[PDB]
Amino acid sequence: ENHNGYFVYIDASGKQVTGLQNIDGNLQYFDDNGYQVKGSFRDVNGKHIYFDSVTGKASSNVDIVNGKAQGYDAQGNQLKKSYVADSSGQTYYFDGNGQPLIGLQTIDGNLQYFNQQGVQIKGGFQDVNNKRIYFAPNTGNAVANTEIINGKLQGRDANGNQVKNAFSKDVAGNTFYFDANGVMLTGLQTISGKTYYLDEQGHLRKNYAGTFNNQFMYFDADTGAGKTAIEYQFDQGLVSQSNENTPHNAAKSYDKSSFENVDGYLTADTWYRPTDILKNGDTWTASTETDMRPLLMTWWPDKQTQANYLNFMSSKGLGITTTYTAATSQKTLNDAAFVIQTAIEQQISLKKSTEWLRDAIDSFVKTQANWNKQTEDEAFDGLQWLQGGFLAYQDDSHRTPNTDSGNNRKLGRQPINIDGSKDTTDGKGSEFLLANDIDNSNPIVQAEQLNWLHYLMNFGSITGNNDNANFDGIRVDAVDNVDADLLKIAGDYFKALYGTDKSDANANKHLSILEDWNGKDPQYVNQQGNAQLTMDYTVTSQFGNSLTHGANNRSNMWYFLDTGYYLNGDLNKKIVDKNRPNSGTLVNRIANSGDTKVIPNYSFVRAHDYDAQDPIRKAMIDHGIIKNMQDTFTFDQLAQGMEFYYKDQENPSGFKKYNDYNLPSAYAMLLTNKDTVPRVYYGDMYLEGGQYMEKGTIYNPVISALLKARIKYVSGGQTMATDSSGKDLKDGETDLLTSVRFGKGIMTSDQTTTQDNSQDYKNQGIGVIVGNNPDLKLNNDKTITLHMGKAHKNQLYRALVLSNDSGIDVYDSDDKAPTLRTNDNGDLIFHKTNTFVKQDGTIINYEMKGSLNALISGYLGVWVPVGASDSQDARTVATESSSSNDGSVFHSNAALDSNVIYEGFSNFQAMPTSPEQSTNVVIATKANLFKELGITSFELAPQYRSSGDTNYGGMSFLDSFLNNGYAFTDRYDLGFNKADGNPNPTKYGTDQDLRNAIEALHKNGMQAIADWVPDQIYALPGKEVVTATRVDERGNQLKDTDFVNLLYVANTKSSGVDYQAKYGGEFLDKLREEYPSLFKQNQVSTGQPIDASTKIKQWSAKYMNGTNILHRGAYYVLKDWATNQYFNIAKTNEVFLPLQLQNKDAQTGFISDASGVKYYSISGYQAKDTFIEDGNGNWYYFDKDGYMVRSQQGENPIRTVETSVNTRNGNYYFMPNGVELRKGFGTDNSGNVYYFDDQGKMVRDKYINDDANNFYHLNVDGTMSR
Amino acid sequence: SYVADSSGQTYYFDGNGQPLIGLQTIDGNLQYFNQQGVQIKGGFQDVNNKRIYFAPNTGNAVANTEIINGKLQGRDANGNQVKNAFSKDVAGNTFYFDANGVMLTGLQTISGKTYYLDEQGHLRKNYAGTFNNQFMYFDADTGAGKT
Ligand SMILES: OC[C@H]1O[C@H](OC[C@H]2O[C@H](O[C@@H]3[C@@H](O)[C@@H](OC[C@H]4O[C@H](O[C@@H]5[C@@H](O)[C@@H](OC[C@H]6O[C@H](O)[C@H](O)[C@@H](O)[C@@H]6O)O[C@H](CO)[C@H]5O)[C@H](O)[C@@H](O)[C@@H]4O)O[C@H](CO)[C@H]3O)[C@H](O)[C@@H](O)[C@@H]2O)[C@H](O)[C@@H](O)[C@@H]1O
Ligand SMILES: OC[C@H]1O[C@H](O[C@@H]2[C@@H](O)[C@@H](OC[C@H]3O[C@H](O)[C@H](O)[C@@H](O)[C@@H]3O)O[C@H](CO)[C@H]2O)[C@H](O)[C@@H](O)[C@@H]1O
Repeated sequence: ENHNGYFVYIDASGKQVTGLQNIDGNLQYFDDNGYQVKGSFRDVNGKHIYFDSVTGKASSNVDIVNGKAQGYDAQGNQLKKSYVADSSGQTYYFDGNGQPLIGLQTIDGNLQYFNQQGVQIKGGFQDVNNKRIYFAPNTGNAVANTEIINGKLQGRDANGNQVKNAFSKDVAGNTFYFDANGVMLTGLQTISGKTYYLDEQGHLRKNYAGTFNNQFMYFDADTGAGKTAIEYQFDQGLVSQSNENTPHNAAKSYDKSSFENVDGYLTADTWYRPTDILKNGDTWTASTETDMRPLLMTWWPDKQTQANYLNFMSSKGLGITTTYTAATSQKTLNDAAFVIQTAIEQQISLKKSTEWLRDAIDSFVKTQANWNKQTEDEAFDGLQWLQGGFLAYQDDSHRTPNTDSGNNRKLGRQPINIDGSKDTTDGKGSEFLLANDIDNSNPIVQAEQLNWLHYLMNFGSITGNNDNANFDGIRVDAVDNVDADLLKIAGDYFKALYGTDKSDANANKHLSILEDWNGKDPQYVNQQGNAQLTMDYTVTSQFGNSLTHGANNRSNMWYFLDTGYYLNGDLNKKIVDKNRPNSGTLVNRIANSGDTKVIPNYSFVRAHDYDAQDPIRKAMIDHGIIKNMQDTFTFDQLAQGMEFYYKDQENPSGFKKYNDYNLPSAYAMLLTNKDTVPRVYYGDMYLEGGQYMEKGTIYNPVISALLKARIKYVSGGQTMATDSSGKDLKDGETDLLTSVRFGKGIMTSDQTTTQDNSQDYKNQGIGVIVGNNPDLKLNNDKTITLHMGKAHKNQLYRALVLSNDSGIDVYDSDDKAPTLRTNDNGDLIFHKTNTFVKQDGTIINYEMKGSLNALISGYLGVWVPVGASDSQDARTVATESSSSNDGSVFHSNAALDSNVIYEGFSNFQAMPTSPEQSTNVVIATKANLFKELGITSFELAPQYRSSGDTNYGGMSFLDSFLNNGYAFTDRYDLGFNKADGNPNPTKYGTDQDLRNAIEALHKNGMQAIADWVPDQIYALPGKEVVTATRVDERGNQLKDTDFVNLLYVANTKSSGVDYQAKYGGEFLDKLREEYPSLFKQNQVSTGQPIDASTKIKQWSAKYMNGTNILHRGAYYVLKDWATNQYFNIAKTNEVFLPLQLQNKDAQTGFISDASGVKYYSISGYQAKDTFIEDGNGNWYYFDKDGYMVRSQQGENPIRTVETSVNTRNGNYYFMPNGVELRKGFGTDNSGNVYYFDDQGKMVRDKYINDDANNFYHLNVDGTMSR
Repeated sequence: SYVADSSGQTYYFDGNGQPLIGLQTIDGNLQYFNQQGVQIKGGFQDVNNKRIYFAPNTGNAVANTEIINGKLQGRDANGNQVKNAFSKDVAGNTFYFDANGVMLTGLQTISGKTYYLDEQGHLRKNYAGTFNNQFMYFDADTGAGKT
């Protein structure tokens, strides 16, 4: 609290705090009056403690104590032998006695200067002694620097002496040379028999190629010394590898028998069958089919990998421990590989096992960048945040034909982009979300999704011959991440089977909702005839801004009205604005009399996936239970975190760190709004963790009352107003929102009676008053009014719910509540101070007062008419007549509004401790309870068997390890028993438990909603080889990635023996016979109808768009660098292997001939049309003819390269010895300078910066303007 | 231990001799390391949702301000944007940022105390001026106006 400009702290006790206090982990102080101290020193006990100027938090400073400076730490101890920075960012060093050092000093091996007051000189020169020394900006350490004396640059070394006949730096990082006279040199200079190039400024240029002595000259990256680049830098001549061991280690066979493989290809951890085995390191013996050995014992992709293998295996006791490099001779490495092979066979005999080796190879393989995620470009922006990035599979019939999709895989066909017309913009859908993304643009897959849909809508019929245990409707998960055809497919299915387009009674018997977050989805859904209900994020959003989020600065309640709906916000005139910038809330409620058609919708305050998952994890992070949001956690870890979350939720202080504010007030509005189907979140009713329905939340009573009141009173028209005109509040204004419903046939304030002369209205209707300001106090004059309407003149009303300083009181019946009577015009008038009387006769006192406690931060009052019958029902039944010929399914009206959906699960529930406490068992016993709260549809969690802790590569997701059912391997397994007969429940119970749960809900007149999850599937056990490109969520290639059309081992193939195999495609034939039009109707995104001619009993890559990155590497599938062809052994007519393995002679190295230089890879093949790196790290390009590209005298060294590997296409600068220039400037034959990047490519049309803070500009044609 | 290489770049090697990567706390200091294990110094960095500035020589996490669109914004040491509060920049200037995140200017009364911010938005301390038409000295400690 703030009093007279000062912070005071008032305890949980209610006591004002003085003295030193650690409050919530921060050390602070308050003087005798209780005010807090900031930017000052205080003395407590033996400590001299400074407190910060912003926060008032204890930290280090320097005080002038008496006449002298003395340093202090956070705890208030005098510091000795240390450095302290003071309030103004100045630095002292205090010695062994606590006294600050002055003058020149050597501290921790560093030279530093201190002024006469003990302050450290930083970022300037300083005349200590005869010499002048520069001291660095942040360290303050002595360093070489240059300054301008007269008009000429001069150099100063670290000792403060001027530099003569030598090179010296400046702080920025530029090197200069200064001659005998001290003067900086320029241009081309030969000193100590070596030649350096200094630019016009005098900067020494390193890694710079230029024609300097009329003959090319490359200036060293190390020292800038000019070499002629005539000497070849490759150190490996052409050598033969074959020897006495070659025929023994060669493969027994060139096929799947002798080679571990995937779709014919080989992998880094492949093992093969050699012809013979050096058993025990003694005697070569023919191999038996079980004698498999690792390919890396005998072959390597390149010398670097070979050297790394030798060093790694050496470290494990297998030979002389070695430092080998790619520069080591090939002959040496091969000899060393054999002594390791010997040692290996000895440890195989000694251990009588090869498992130890499997683990050694696996370990070694993950060490190498090409075989781990370092070549996968892990990224976390956008949806990549979930799992680290995506790979899009490609159609490549030449290399990977099993994986070809038949020209499907249209990505990002979300509703707004169903036809691809926004593919080039951000309007393209984020097709990739999680795990293996199913290709819902493929007609065959579309048919399979319909089969699954049929299976769910007839679950009970099919699995228990129980026609009462069937789901009634669906929730469509992740609409914006799949092909929008699925909506039409689902819509048309329900039309065909249930005649949902015939009547509101048919439609409303199968309530179906969409998870459709895009702000333009509502209008799409409505153009397509509302086959499923859109969400209304606009109201959920406004709850966030005005009530639910944040302790203080909240949007005004005014924003709920959306007055812009009317021209000039003319609430007097009420002219609807026919043309607006596509904005505002979906349904206006200022004066909604049901006269204008509106888009039917569901709405909510929270969800299993909204305002839950993030807070619950932030809480775990905040208490050090995990480090990252993507971090894997155990259920025990979750339970501990949950305890902090609950503690925060129920905090009597009223402050909430992770949880949402004002949930009751939010539900009061959600549950009284016209033209919406409200949805209630299990986790606002019961605690989100632990056991299902284990313990109610503090909000439960209030929400329960609102729910029951909704059945009795909520009908008719609506109005909504605020004591507020905009962002800013005038003097009297409270910003208190007043929402009213009138009764069954009453549509307006001024309507006094129904047209049909029904009397139902008189005891119906409701009044809601809500505020978002806990510190709200009314002026004494101020009156606040609820216009209950002219159909309710002089009527007695009683409170349902009233907020106060300790909680919110809930009144169950007319007798126990305060009454108040409306006037002749039908208004309930409220003042700052009120005296209400019970109908009994008792008098009650009540202030219109903002309150702050666990249940509210603001005001909440709800009022209902007294005299309500016990069985009073204000709901409207849906009519069987064909009311509309518009073609649409759902219509927003009184009937639809009479529904309430309950989202009845939480992602963070604990696993059942016993079968009796399984969610679906509990639902069956408690069905009664939900009927009486007015739930007409029960949204059950997804019932599919969780993929669990299974993880074939890449990052696991919480859906999977929390077993919530959104992550599954088998789409048709909803809790079936193991094949041995044992029970095998999901998190929610067996399949019988589910059928019982569904039946129980029908016995209590409620529907059951199936969560339809078509976007992805997790943890498929079978491997295939795909052609993959690294992409972002929309399937766009990452800008700077080498990972393009590469072969990759993915987990895409289903077991083939699961419930997907049993029930896959089975119901389609029966359906085509009975409803032919479903199978003949064309879909929009494809132009085709769904295709039931092919059944999906087993998933595989051809039906997938892609996957999250699996951490295997860009080149885990083995390839020859020289030809760029991948090794394969599937068909004996098209085998490609390294020549060693076929007992042929593999020659490897560089060899010159009259025409030029050639290169042979470790596998014995000639490099053509490919880049090659030598053992010293230099790069070369070999042209289509097989010859190294090299610059000639008088010719342009810049060459344009078009390779088989497209990503490398570009302009390169090859020197006379063929070395590609990288990360440096290169001069062409005509004097123009270009720059070439990390990978050798020319850079165009941008500014480029230097480590020394030099800037250069490169024109569009590549040249450097600088 | 820390080691700086030939080019003046810095790594930290752990108990096994392997360099640390990503966000780390060392000697009680928060620091970031790129995918190659190199230490980020003198720049912003999007680690998680938050954006954090790391100091030029220490590389330690600190509050800083950057210009987003055409308006100065404030970033704290944890990488969260600053709203309704004072925040520094690396140079040493203090600013105040309102509920909307926007830096304030001129004479401002917040939490019943009065501060003077110049045209650039710098909080002025140890500054004497006739501000409310009556003399006012702005504190050397916190910049709060006394009479
Ligand atoms: O223009 C001067 C008037 O400004 C205020 O009036 C705002 C309007 O209020 C009523 O309609 C609103 C309707 O706009 C919408 O508001 C949602 C949301 O708005 C604010 O949050 C925004 C946030 O969405 C985001 O905006 C980004 C930009 O989006 C578009 O490009 C906009 O055109 C642009 O202006 C936005 O900047 O980020 C913004 C910055 O952080 C943020 O401002 C507001 O803070 C939230 O509380 C609010 O939920 O839906 C509301 C219902 O939910 C409607 O009530 C009026 O009908 C409309 O005419 C107004 O223009 C101000 O109050 C008026 O007094 C000014 O005259
Ligand atoms: O931090 C505890 C440690 O501090 C001293 O060690 C310093 C070390 O911190 C470093 O100083 C560089 C630089 O850092 C601060 O920002 C300071 O303001 C600035 O003046 C300082 O120059 O480098 C030196 C070199 O070894 C170290 O000595 C203490 O000496 C040590 O005993 C403390 O434990």
